[PDB]
Amino acid sequence: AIKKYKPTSNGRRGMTTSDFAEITTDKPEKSLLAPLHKKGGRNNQGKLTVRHQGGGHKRQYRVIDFKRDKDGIPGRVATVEYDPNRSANIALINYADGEKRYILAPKGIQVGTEIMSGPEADIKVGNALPLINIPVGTVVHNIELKPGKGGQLVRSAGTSAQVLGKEGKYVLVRLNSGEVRMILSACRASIGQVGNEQHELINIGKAGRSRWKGIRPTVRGSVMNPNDHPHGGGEGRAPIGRKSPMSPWGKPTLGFKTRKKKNKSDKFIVRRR
Amino acid sequence: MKRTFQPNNRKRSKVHGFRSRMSSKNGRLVLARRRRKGRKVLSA
Amino acid sequence: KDPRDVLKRPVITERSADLMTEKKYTFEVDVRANKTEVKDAVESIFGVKVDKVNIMNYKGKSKRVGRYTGMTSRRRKAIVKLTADSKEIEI
RNA sequence: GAUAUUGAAUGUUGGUAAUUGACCUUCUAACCCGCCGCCCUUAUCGGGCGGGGAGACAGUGUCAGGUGGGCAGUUUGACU
RNA sequence: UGAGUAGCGAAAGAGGGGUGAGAAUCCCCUCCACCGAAUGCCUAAGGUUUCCUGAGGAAGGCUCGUCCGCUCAGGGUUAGUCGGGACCUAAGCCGAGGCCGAAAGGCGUAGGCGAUGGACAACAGGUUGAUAUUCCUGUACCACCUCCUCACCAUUUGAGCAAUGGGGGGACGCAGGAGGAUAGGGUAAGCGCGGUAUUGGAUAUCCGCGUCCAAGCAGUUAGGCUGGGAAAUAGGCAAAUCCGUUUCCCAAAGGCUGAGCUGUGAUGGCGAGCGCGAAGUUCCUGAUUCCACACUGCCAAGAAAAGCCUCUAGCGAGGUGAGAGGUGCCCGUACCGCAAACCGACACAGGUAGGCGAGGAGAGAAUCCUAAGGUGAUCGAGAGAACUCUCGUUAAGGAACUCGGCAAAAUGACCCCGUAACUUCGGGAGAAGGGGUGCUCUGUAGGGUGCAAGCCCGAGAGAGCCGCAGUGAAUAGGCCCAGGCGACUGUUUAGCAAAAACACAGGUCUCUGCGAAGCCGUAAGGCGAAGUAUAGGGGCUGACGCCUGCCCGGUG
RNA sequence: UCUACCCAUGUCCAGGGUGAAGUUAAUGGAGGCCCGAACCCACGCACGUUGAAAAGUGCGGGGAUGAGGU
Ligand SMILES: [K+]
Ligand SMILES: [K+]
Ligand SMILES: [K+]
Ligand SMILES: [K+]
Ligand SMILES: [K+]
Ligand SMILES: [K+]
Ligand SMILES: [K+]
Ligand SMILES: [Mg+2]
Ligand SMILES: [Mg+2]
Ligand SMILES: [Mg+2]
Ligand SMILES: [Mg+2]
Ligand SMILES: [Mg+2]
Ligand SMILES: [Mg+2]
Ligand SMILES: [Mg+2]
Ligand SMILES: [Mg+2]
Ligand SMILES: [Mg+2]
Ligand SMILES: [Mg+2]
Ligand SMILES: [Mg+2]
Ligand SMILES: [Mg+2]
Ligand SMILES: [Mg+2]
Ligand SMILES: [Mg+2]
Ligand SMILES: [Mg+2]
Ligand SMILES: [Mg+2]
Ligand SMILES: [Mg+2]
Ligand SMILES: [Mg+2]
Ligand SMILES: [Mg+2]
Ligand SMILES: [Mg+2]
Ligand SMILES: [Mg+2]
Ligand SMILES: [Mg+2]
Ligand SMILES: [Mg+2]
Ligand SMILES: [Mg+2]
Ligand SMILES: [Mg+2]
Ligand SMILES: [Mg+2]
Ligand SMILES: [Mg+2]
Ligand SMILES: [Mg+2]
Ligand SMILES: [Mg+2]
Ligand SMILES: [Mg+2]
Ligand SMILES: [Mg+2]
Ligand SMILES: [Mg+2]
Ligand SMILES: [Mg+2]
Ligand SMILES: [Mg+2]
Ligand SMILES: [Mg+2]
Ligand SMILES: [Mg+2]
Ligand SMILES: [Mg+2]
Ligand SMILES: [Mg+2]
Ligand SMILES: [Mg+2]
Ligand SMILES: [Mg+2]
Ligand SMILES: [Mg+2]
Ligand SMILES: [Mg+2]
Ligand SMILES: [Mg+2]
Ligand SMILES: [Mg+2]
Ligand SMILES: [Mg+2]
Repeated sequence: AIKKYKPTSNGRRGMTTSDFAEITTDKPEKSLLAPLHKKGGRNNQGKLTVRHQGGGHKRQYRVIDFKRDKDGIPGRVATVEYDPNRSANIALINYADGEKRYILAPKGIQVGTEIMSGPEADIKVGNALPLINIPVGTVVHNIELKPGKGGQLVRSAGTSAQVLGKEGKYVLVRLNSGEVRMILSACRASIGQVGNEQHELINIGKAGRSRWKGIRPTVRGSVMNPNDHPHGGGEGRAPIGRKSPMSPWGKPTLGFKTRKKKNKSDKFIVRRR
Repeated sequence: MKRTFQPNNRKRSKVHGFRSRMSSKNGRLVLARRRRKGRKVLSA
Repeated sequence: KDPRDVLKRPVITERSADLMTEKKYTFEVDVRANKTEVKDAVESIFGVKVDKVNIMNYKGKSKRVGRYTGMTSRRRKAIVKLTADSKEIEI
């Protein structure tokens, strides 16, 4: 549920939060953590290549099992946990052999739920099968693009995709965006919608809360100078004053499609979003 | 008022020192020029 | 190395004279010499029993004779305490 | 877009006397893989080997057209 | 030349004595004054001998100079334990092969380097002109070694050692509150030592000063977390008697840790005071420190690696434990360090991380005056004009001033009463507006601490007293009505603009199916993201509320 | 070595007030919350303008648990 704060100050006015009712423990699994330093949107040259990224809270990386490749061994859901590195919650799985792993927490998973990977697994929320084994109409998440690589698509909080049909070697899947696409049938997908569906409703409330999440301010092009941005300059406020709205680097940025026109995956994409 | 020169021997040596100069072609040209001019001090 | 390369010369000061009453002998030593080498050198040369060697480095002093500035040599000074039951060194 | 890297088949439709074109589909063996396993090897680099995916496409070279204040060099008269 | 002109850089000195060729300026003494959450003490960076002693007075010192951070001599820095290295890793940097690139080179794997972090054994007192967890005294601890001593275990299921491997651990945020404790404080009581005053009074509930103590070792403790045992085991690159998991069996124990306290250390040391040396207890108060990120709460979800422990894999004829004897390197250590020694060209009203930071009254690190301790400021002497500056006061009037109440004045603390429009129901609000506030006696009610005397804290009254005035000084909101703009806290033109500009939460459009788009780079390699459409980039708008019409010809 | 932003790792912030959620009027202790030192800033005025200072000083001023300072 979304908790709404009372307006005890102007900062707090309209601010909302997760109640974190799903989260069953505060402490992560020490063995599945890795270090994760901030980059500030700087690349290997030390240069800022993405704007508006920097600062925010320190975070440890939780190693998530996107592959879901322990076929046959049953796994008990031990915890549902906050992960700072992603919108979804994660679930610690205790496998019967004593291996521990994190997965993405699906909607309506519970502590003590048994889960199973592989072609022989049941079609139940938390399980992970090859798409050849998943029946048509099944809501899935954490979809592989290449066999064995790990789930890449449909991982964010509340997101879901649907298996539409099997074309032998490929399976049709409606992705979360609404795009319909051929996925190799050997690729795995996890059963269910991703949990933490309310995430999108959160009203961040104040500037400082965006800063905690590592988002530095966006300055509009219109209030820069001509040497900085195509929209810069003009005496007083100015309209766009150009044929198209423009990016900082002088490309059209409203409607202009940027997917590469010769793309190898074009054949796999059946219906665009 | 905080002025521009804030001395620090580590930073002096790391930025301007002999090993820094020797670590690049252009730094080696600095040393070659200063030797050619006949400087007492080649580097920090 | 030779023992007599380690010990350069005795320090003859009021301080060093006061130390000799306490059975401590001050030497200028080779700048590279560690205090174990100094201990071994004193025992070899003088035939005494060393309790401990304390050692210190002195920087070169800036100096002038007219216009020409320059530095004195850096020095390594060893204060060699002999044991209670030991022969004294003859300076 | 042409052409090189660039191969093999099956169709179909040109043009010359059975060869050579054009295009469609298929193939695998070049090429590619920011996919998996194994080894070099204590290695999220690289390379090798074996799967898988893709495939004569892509990528890259040469040539060509379009777009292109993103950037560059400049011009923007004189009388008064 | 200007000109013997401007200036001589925030500040309290006065006299006596001394030295000397010479003294406002150097030394000594006395009293006075200044700082005292510092102008004290410690210690970074930085400086590099400026430190100490003796001698000096050309220059430097805004004057002088016998003096000095200056000149000349000579001297001074002592470590197994402090800080750094012979330990560990972060960001980043370097980078065998490697990838990429006209050349130069760029990138990057293994592997390293790299503290601002992790780890890690010594304390108290004394001493020099100048060093001191470094020297000395006393009492310790850590690692390693074996000519030795003693005990115990064992020579192929055979002690023991044990990985560069596995596992555990290390290992982490922010806020809040309550405990426990200790520094520190009060001198309350007791104790000790000294004093009894000549200015009216006082063996007085009189005056002054002092009133302790380490690491280590042994014991103990507020407590803190932790559930443990036994089998079996698709996992932990091999193996595991370890870890993980499961199932049974007990729910108090066991672990792991603990500030501090007590004994000892100490037949010692320190100690008012006069080399000698008294008392050296208790009570009260009490942290911003420690127990301890322990607990509780919260979302923004809070390094790594080693030391350490354990496990096997290995290694093994001698081991293990205790004693005794022994070994323990290099670098720094002077001095300045809110400053005349560093950064500002200066002996410059500026800047300079961190630790400690006492008392009275106090909520306090505010404020004023003081303590410990430090200091009197590097031109002076007069005169007391204009004018300028910084202050204080001002008849009557009270914004008439002025672009504008600019400046100044006023308000100011605590307690009690009372408090509007409007509102997003939080606010507005310390709204506004009133009243009280000292001292004495009753003398407290009550509370904390203690076994109790006692010691702190302490309303609310009643009756009195004094002044022009009682938060009698210093320090402590002026307030209200209405309107434009921007919702808000933030941000900005270092050095003429702080704003209505930027940002912002929210809104919307758009791109982006992941080798994503976008971006940096010739490329390799990267950022995006160890993210995956509830995500990421770009444009515009800018809380919230009500809303956001018409036009697709032109341009995109 | 100034400054802009970022990265890793430390550290600093006297005191007082208000009283969100939650819990059972009390309890609780939220906040780019309030008042206010240190610290950071630089709104007004004066002075300074061959300065004590190539941006300061004095008296007032803003922030002061945060989008914080260092
Ligand atoms: K808000
Ligand atoms: K903006
Ligand atoms: K403009
Ligand atoms: K003060
Ligand atoms: K002198
Ligand atoms: K020293
Ligand atoms: K602005
Ligand atoms: Mg952005
Ligand atoms: Mg502008
Ligand atoms: Mg432009
Ligand atoms: Mg424009
Ligand atoms: Mg206009
Ligand atoms: Mg030493
Ligand atoms: Mg142009
Ligand atoms: Mg030209
Ligand atoms: Mg003309
Ligand atoms: Mg004309
Ligand atoms: Mg005259
Ligand atoms: Mg004149
Ligand atoms: Mg005159
Ligand atoms: Mg004058
Ligand atoms: Mg002066
Ligand atoms: Mg005073
Ligand atoms: Mg001196
Ligand atoms: Mg003079
Ligand atoms: Mg150390
Ligand atoms: Mg490199
Ligand atoms: Mg090489
Ligand atoms: Mg360090
Ligand atoms: Mg230590
Ligand atoms: Mg000293
Ligand atoms: Mg010292
Ligand atoms: Mg100064
Ligand atoms: Mg008090
Ligand atoms: Mg005080
Ligand atoms: Mg008047
Ligand atoms: Mg009057
Ligand atoms: Mg008027
Ligand atoms: Mg007028
Ligand atoms: Mg005013
Ligand atoms: Mg504003
Ligand atoms: Mg300005
Ligand atoms: Mg201004
Ligand atoms: Mg690329
Ligand atoms: Mg990446
Ligand atoms: Mg706008
Ligand atoms: Mg419109
Ligand atoms: Mg049209
Ligand atoms: Mg605030
Ligand atoms: Mg400061
Ligand atoms: Mg500023
Ligand atoms: Mg304030």
